[PDB]
Amino acid sequence: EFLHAQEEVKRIQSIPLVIGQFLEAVDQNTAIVGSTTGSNYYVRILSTIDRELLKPNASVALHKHSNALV
Amino acid sequence: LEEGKAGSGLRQYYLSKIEELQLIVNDKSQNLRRLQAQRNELNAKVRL
Amino acid sequence: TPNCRVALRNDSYTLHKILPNKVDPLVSLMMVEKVPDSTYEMIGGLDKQI
Repeated sequence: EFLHAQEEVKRIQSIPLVIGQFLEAVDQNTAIVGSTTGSNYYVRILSTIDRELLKPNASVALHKHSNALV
Repeated sequence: LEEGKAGSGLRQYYLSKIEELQLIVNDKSQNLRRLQAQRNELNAKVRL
Repeated sequence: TPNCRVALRNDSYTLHKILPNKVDPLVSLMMVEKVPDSTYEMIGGLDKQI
């Protein structure tokens, strides 16, 4: 069950994803991201990305529906 | 010795036999609660 | 607070959470995060000024 939890997590990043930009960081694992569609959002992020790549800005990938950082 | 000849004959058979039966039940309980806590770690991972 | 951002649910447009860190896209230059700068005693001879 721990491997099936690993599998369904580690295939959230193989999707024809949309591209946005990192804007601000609120707290632990939740941020503001602005998309290339405009209309600034507020989503939760994953548990995998090392947080030393998001300092003022980053070209980032976003989910289609839940619009999370990927 | 009404009891003394028989405490070595028909009771020494039993109480020597229950000795190792007491040891393994003592042994598996240390082994069981170890298995308990190792399962509680992995359930704490998957549920989280 | 007036002129403060909040989290708005896309479900029924209900409010979710007050969002801190108000709109300011130009405090990259201001309030430097790290100061492992020089010390206080290597100035050496400006004690009236200090």
